[PDB]
Amino acid sequence: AGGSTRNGRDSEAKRLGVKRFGGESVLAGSIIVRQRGTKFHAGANVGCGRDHTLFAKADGKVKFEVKGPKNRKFISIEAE
Amino acid sequence: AKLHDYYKDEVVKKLMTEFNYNSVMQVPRVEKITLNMGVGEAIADKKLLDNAAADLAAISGQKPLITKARKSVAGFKIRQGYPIGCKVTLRGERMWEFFERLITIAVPRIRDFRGLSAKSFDGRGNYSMGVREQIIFPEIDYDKVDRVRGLDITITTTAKSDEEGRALLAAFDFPFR
Amino acid sequence: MLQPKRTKFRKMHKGRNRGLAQGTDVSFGSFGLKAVGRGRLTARQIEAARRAMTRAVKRQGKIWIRVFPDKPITEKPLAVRMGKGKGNVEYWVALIQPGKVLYEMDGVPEELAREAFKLAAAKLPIKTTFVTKTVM
Amino acid sequence: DKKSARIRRATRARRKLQELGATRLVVHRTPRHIYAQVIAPNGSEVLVAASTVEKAIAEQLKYTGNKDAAAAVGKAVAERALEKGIKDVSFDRSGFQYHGRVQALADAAREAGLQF
Amino acid sequence: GIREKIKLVSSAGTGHFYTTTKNKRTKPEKLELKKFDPVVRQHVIYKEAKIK
Amino acid sequence: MKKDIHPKYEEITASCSCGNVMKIRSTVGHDLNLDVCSKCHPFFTGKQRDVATGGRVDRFNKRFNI
RNA sequence: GGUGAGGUGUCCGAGUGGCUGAAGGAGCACGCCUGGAAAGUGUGUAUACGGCAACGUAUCGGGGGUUCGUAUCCCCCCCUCACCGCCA
RNA sequence: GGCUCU
RNA sequence: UGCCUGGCGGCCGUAGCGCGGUGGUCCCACCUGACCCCAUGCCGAACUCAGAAGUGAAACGCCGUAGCGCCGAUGGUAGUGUGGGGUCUCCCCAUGCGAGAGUAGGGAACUGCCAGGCAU
RNA sequence: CGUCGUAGUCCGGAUUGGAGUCUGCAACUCGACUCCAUGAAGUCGGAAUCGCUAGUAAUCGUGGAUCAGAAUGCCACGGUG
RNA sequence: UCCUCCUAAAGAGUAACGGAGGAGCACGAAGGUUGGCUAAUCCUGGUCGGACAUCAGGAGGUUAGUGCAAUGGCAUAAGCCAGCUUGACUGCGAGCGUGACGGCGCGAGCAGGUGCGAAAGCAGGUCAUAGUGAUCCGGUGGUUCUGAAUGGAAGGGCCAUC
RNA sequence: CCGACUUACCAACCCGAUGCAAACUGCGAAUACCGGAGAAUGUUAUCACGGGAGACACACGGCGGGUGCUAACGUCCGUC
Ligand SMILES: [Mg+2]
Ligand SMILES: [Mg+2]
Ligand SMILES: [Mg+2]
Ligand SMILES: [Mg+2]
Ligand SMILES: [Mg+2]
Ligand SMILES: [Mg+2]
Ligand SMILES: [Mg+2]
Ligand SMILES: [Mg+2]
Ligand SMILES: [Mg+2]
Ligand SMILES: [Mg+2]
Ligand SMILES: [Mg+2]
Ligand SMILES: [Mg+2]
Ligand SMILES: [Mg+2]
Ligand SMILES: [Mg+2]
Ligand SMILES: [Mg+2]
Ligand SMILES: [Mg+2]
Ligand SMILES: [Mg+2]
Ligand SMILES: [Mg+2]
Ligand SMILES: [Mg+2]
Ligand SMILES: [Mg+2]
Ligand SMILES: [Mg+2]
Ligand SMILES: [Mg+2]
Ligand SMILES: [Mg+2]
Ligand SMILES: [Mg+2]
Ligand SMILES: [Mg+2]
Ligand SMILES: [Mg+2]
Ligand SMILES: [Mg+2]
Ligand SMILES: [Mg+2]
Ligand SMILES: [Mg+2]
Ligand SMILES: [Mg+2]
Ligand SMILES: [Mg+2]
Ligand SMILES: [Mg+2]
Ligand SMILES: [Mg+2]
Ligand SMILES: [Mg+2]
Ligand SMILES: [Mg+2]
Ligand SMILES: [Zn+2]
Repeated sequence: AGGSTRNGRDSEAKRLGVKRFGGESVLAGSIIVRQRGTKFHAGANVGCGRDHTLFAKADGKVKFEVKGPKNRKFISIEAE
Repeated sequence: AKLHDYYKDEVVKKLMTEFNYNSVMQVPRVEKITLNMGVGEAIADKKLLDNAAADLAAISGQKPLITKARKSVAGFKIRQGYPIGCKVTLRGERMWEFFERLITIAVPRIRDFRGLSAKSFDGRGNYSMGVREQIIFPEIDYDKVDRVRGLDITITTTAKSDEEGRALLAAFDFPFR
Repeated sequence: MLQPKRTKFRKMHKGRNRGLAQGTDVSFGSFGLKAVGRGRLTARQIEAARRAMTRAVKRQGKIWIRVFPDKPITEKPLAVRMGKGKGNVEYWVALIQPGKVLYEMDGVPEELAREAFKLAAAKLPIKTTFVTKTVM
Repeated sequence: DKKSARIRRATRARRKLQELGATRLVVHRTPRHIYAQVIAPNGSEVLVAASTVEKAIAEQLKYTGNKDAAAAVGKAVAERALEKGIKDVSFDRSGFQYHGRVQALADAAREAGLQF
Repeated sequence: GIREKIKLVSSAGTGHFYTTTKNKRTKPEKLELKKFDPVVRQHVIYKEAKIK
Repeated sequence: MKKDIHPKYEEITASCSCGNVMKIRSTVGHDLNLDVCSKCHPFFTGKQRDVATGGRVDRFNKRFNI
């Protein structure tokens, strides 16, 4: 008999990711992306939350797009 | 601006000749003079720093900017933010008037003056020298002080090379050697 | 015995050894010992085959070793139940795919390199072959 | 250098008005002249424009790069904007200080009828 | 947990209070902030008092 | 420049032993009497004299005659 | 096998991040008394350093490390001290 | 007061 | 309509670097001065103001240039969904998808709105 | 009589550089002295320890022997006391 | 118990006495806003000054920084200076996310009143993700809501809070 | 003190070539998943509410893996 360990810990899964995909009609206030950083960025009719959460300010379809000189990823809401 | 007039009338014609510049804007010119006093011993007391800035304010009629540590080192017993030195930037007429009082008064008041070095031009025309003792300036009273400070002078000019600044200072009769 | 000086981590997963190799052609030297089989070698097997070809060439020529054992291998001790943490790092291996050039050699004739690499392959668990520098 | 730091100094408010959808007044300042232009919310085309480089404005002036020229420019661009029916804009200082010729321009445009 | 807790009493005569924390070692001077008082519907100076 | 923080910077006269009268702006206030100026400094004659190696053979031949 | 504590100049002994290259003491060297010694009494004291030898290198068990910085903090190696190594 | 050996 | 320049964009390296060359009527830039607006934890350096003597030196713009950066096929290879098989730590067959890297090669951006200048 | 006026000083004179004199065949190792400059330590000395009872101690100069030259040593002499 | 990465099989989620690290706070400014700024390291020269303080130029281009672990972000800076300040507001909240549930989270916008800014606007704590404990019982302030014949009161309720 | 040289004795940076990575990524699939449109098929196979449960000891096999010795009719996950 003998031994021990030191690597037993881990945290809970925060359920991040993309909640609504492209071409997918949403309501105002609908969470599109939950994320840690700004892996994506807020485009037209899309707000950025306190935790870099991307929510829809209006109603319509989700548009993923890459803009800017740095090729950053923007999310926009088309009208509907 | 006496030397500024002497530059504009005789030095520019001199250097345009001795370098064969196409344009007159291609000529060197002096831009600023920086007067540092690194006081690493003021962590003992502020008054050593506080009185050295008072001495350097008499030399150049500006209030000096008291500098601090960029980072923390333990070999010098300093933390990032301690006031550790003082600087003065001199431009314009006060630059020229200090450079006049320098090469006319203070350099002869150097103990055992025998010339400067022409190997102090930092590869890109900008000249830097260091004096051992502030009493060579007549601004400082000999009786009023107790402690021999020291400072260093850094002449930042627009000369690209090292020789264009060497000819520029030689045009100002700068005592190299 | 070859071994990494520093490591970012002390232990590693067992992984797999599937796929083809990349170090196929004789890059540096003239003759090569190419692995045909699949498996994992060790620092002992590498250093023993290096000694066997250094002695077989009488320090004539130049010998490259293309592989390096960087994977730590754990074992649990005797009379230890299967739980209670991962075992201790015991030795170091290099994963070998088919096609990997293991050793290279020049400055010697071909027949001497053949008998040297044969004495080396007799120290290796995997099946090898002899290759030469191909133009293109 | 100075041009680039001016652009960095301006490129936050330009993107902010870009997402606000704001019809935007762009000021540009030189030592000799001062420029103004009203830009559509797409940011790719203009509506009205005024400057001290125009003859109709410069011939009425002493120096093109003083405060009186800047007020004459903000007056001309405001009277042209209200002529074209553009009334509410948002002022882009374009990386300059809201001071001096820029402030005198915006005070002229406020006085002439624009709303910012 | 050296950062103790206090309350910010309205100076408008009402007993309304905000609750908050402070480091009493490093900030010995009293905290005074101008906060909204929902009873009077005005911004009123609140002052530090004891949490009791 | 700022208004109050700087010391007084006033034009005074500095005269020298060679009679080099020079008016400079300074923080001294009163007039200045010098000892050596750049005009009268022995940089152009004295520093030429001040090497003074001297000969060992010349001292030897100087001290006597054969 | 595992647990807990720990490794300091000749020795003992302080010291658990900021003159602690280290107290203090004993010891060692020098001196002084003694006919000589001891015991005394006073005075000093780590190791390689070299720039001229001023003061940085270094070393708290060895190796690694981080914090601006470690004798103290942490990590591996060991070495040693106390406990457990039971039931069948 | 106490103070060893040679 | 042509040329040049400035401003605001689109696009985000085939668009960037480098190297050489080139521009001053206008524009721009540097530049002159600062009692003033305003400013410097000192400094008219910057910011700002009042200006226009000078210069295109720098910067910027333009032209050229394959030292790079970048882009980049075709074919093959790796992988893999399903079904099947073997000598089953790993592979193969039918079928479908099909990279990355590399090669040939491309390549010294294109374009919109407004204003001004010189020509027409 | 004047001077310094409590300081490492107009104290102290070491050390060192340069220029010299003399003795002596000959002053490098290895002499004494002079001149100019240089201006250390040292601000009355731990434990411990020495001498001295009157012209004594203390202090001040002088001479001689030895010796070409070469003493702060030695042996003598007087002064103040 | 909680956080971060891998394992985790390119949506989410996913276990082991699997591999590695952290948390049980801090801040009345280290928050808000307005204005401005842009590193690390190295090279050369330079009084004391030295490997290493401070100063000037150049290379470099974020290899730095983020109050703390890691990951993801960060130049429009979320990083760094200064001015003014208290939005570290109260009542609400369309609509979604996430959990068996208790619960947790994001949130434009509305009403009042406020701060900065010329203004557009921004602000309902901090770059985000750890910094925590249900109910009961009891305490404190406020509030006529209730008040065992009635008027009060005790006590209770509601709000805030320990 | 200055160094004299030479000797390569090692070697930084940089350059070229070559490998390796679950906690590396200037690239990047197949599948899977989410959403939309459209046929054919399927005894609504879907969702909501309500009545009643049982069950929460799984096993092997294929594939992708952790651990173990790519040992176990071993163990722990995903999927069938
Ligand atoms: Mg028993
Ligand atoms: Mg005995
Ligand atoms: Mg006896
Ligand atoms: Mg200017
Ligand atoms: Mg040019
Ligand atoms: Mg292909
Ligand atoms: Mg490809
Ligand atoms: Mg190109
Ligand atoms: Mg080009
Ligand atoms: Mg006298
Ligand atoms: Mg003397
Ligand atoms: Mg002394
Ligand atoms: Mg004394
Ligand atoms: Mg004699
Ligand atoms: Mg006598
Ligand atoms: Mg996943
Ligand atoms: Mg998956
Ligand atoms: Mg912060
Ligand atoms: Mg800002
Ligand atoms: Mg340096
Ligand atoms: Mg944070
Ligand atoms: Mg209970
Ligand atoms: Mg009642
Ligand atoms: Mg009652
Ligand atoms: Mg991977
Ligand atoms: Mg049912
Ligand atoms: Mg159960
Ligand atoms: Mg179960
Ligand atoms: Mg199961
Ligand atoms: Mg399996
Ligand atoms: Mg098994
Ligand atoms: Mg099983
Ligand atoms: Mg298994
Ligand atoms: Mg199970
Ligand atoms: Mg299975
Ligand atoms: Zn003179």
